[PDB]
Amino acid sequence: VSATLLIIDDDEVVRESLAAYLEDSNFKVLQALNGLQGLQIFESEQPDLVICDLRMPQIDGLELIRRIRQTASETPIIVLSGAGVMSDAVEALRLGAADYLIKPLEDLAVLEHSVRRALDRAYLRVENQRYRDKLEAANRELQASLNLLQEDQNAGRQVQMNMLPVTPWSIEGLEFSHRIIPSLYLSGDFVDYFRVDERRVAFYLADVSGHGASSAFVTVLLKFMTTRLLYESRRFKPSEVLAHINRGLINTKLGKHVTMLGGVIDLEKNSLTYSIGGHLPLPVLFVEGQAGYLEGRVGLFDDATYDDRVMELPPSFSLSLFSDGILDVGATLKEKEASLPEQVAAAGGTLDGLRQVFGLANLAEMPDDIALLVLSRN
Amino acid sequence: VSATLLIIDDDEVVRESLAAYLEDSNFKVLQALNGLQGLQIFESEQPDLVICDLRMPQIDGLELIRRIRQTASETPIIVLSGAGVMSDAVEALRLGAADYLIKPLEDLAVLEHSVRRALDRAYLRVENQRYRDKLEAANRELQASLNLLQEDQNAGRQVQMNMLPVTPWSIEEFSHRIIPSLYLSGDFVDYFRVDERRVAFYLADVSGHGASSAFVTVLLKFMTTRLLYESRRFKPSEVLAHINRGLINTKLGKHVTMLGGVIDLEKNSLTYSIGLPLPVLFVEGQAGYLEGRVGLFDDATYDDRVMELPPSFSLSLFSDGILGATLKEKEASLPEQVAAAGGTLDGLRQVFGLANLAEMPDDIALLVLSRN
Repeated sequence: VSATLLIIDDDEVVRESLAAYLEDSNFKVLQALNGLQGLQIFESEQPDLVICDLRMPQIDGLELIRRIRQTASETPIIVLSGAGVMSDAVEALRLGAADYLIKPLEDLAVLEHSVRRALDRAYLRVENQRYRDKLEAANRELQASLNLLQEDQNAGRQVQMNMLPVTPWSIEGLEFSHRIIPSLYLSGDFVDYFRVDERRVAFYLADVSGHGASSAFVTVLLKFMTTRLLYESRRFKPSEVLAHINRGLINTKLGKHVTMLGGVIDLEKNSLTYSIGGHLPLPVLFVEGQAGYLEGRVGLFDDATYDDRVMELPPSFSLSLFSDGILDVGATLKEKEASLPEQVAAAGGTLDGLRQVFGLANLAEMPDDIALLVLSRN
Repeated sequence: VSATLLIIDDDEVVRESLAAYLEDSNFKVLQALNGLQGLQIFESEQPDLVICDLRMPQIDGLELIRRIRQTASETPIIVLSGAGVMSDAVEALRLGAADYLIKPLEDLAVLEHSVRRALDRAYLRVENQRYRDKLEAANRELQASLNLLQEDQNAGRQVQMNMLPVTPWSIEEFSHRIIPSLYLSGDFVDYFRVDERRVAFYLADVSGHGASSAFVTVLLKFMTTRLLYESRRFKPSEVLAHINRGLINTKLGKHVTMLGGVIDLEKNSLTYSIGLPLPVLFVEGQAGYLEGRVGLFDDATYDDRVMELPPSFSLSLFSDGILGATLKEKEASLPEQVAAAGGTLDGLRQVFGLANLAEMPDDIALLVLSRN
């Protein structure tokens, strides 16, 4: 069991000894009495190495190769030549030959050296083309199992696109604009705002614990219950809504929490009633080039414990909500970044202008998901 | 604007013409008056093809090559000479030269070809070395974006495992086992108790598998439980009409083939109400389906047939996970003949689940009861 050769020497005496030696070292020796049949033995089962003479009956040495190199079978060709001709040796290595030798050679080992020589500089090429093949192939059958997921993601992304309301939906003067930029297809962030028989308006912005597929499962339960309540109710506290999501996400519902910022604004008295349950960057209001958060303080705790703070609204108004999207362009400091957004948003063009500069500049996927729901009135 | 050569011939008269011609075909011809400096030219920058003689001051032709090879810089090496000794060329072609030419050749064209015979058979040697590099680098570079999206699915996986009940939850045994096709599944199974006097259960195969089929399985576990946190307590099918008005109200436009039904633990009765493969019950080595026949029709149209329960019992609801086969009708009356042959639930389930872990079209899920 070893690399197989193919000694094609006319001399039945010389080829007799050379065979017993190579074959003794585990090499597979294939003899050939005529320079012809040797070329037929090759074409049948491509040998690994072909050692031959040149002055032979029928086909000669110089030709025996000329075909072996045209059959697209670039296999190592050693020449244990027994002729002292110079022109027969130059042209043997013009066509590409491993190691030309001379005869009679006394050391039956000198060949071994040049034999395993060519076999090496060859064997590399082999597994080289085999790696190239088994690399490009191990990849095409890989991506074919990946575009299965790459297309399954887009089937869960567009399903959310038609879930959030359209922008900029303006009613009675209020421009409920928004702009979400998920990191991986569907985001754990969700924004929705619907009217209630015209007399009352509601809205919110949520951020599911982290991002990804698991975080998406919760973005749906939120859009389903908040709307389903409409058909159920024949109509109180914005906090009572949170208490509903609560028991829900608390009733063996995956076990994922979400940070919210709900509220219900009345269009007849210009009053806002917001109830908060997450420590996320509070709702910044923009009134006359100014900025400032609000005083207020999940659904994972079996205790509602949610509160709301009634507040009035000036003629000029621009409430801005934000998710766990920080430093998406200062940074490296909590308190400094817990009062930077208000100064950045106040300096920006209320909403779009500034937010647009951040969006196109760094489309890079900020860990977690970055979402924003900006209202306007002026 | 082509390849760059490196001629190294003694004769200044011979090297001059050879250069003015090679440099006339867009080739940078680097000359070297002595065989030594050439060896130095090849080290500073790497020329493409080196054409030299042999008899030269300092380092002759023979040695010159012997080193260029030792530096592992396997490049084209042509050897046109005036030394007809065979023991000269023999060695020059053990060291891996390209094409041995002879002097004083009169046609400067024979060289052109012998040159592009090496360059071309080398430009391909460098392309499949950059290809092997690009193929490899890009391969793994992709793998990094593959083993990253996969973890996202897992999140959606370990988030549902915490949704379905626990097995084999034995009360007064509601076993189960959902084997999703890939990551998230459109298959769901749940069975929650009710004030100890009455126990519920159900199974549901959502329209297809994957992402858009999973979102719905979550809207099922909410409306079946929200009924508990609302009801201060009739018909089991009613719950099916409940899932209806929800998934019929702009809910992804998907549907589900349910199999609900309440079971009282005090009167030994079961009131199912199908809305997919019927319930196969195994009692005393036999089988038999139940009479019955969604959430896409604005009309309710659900029935529920009351039934008494024997001392022994083992219902078995299966989702769209089929395969005998080769004939719908045959494979519709085979699951009962495979159920009876099976060990009721752990017999042919644990024997043909580890056999083919391969993903099956649509999600496949089951929910097997037991009492004996």
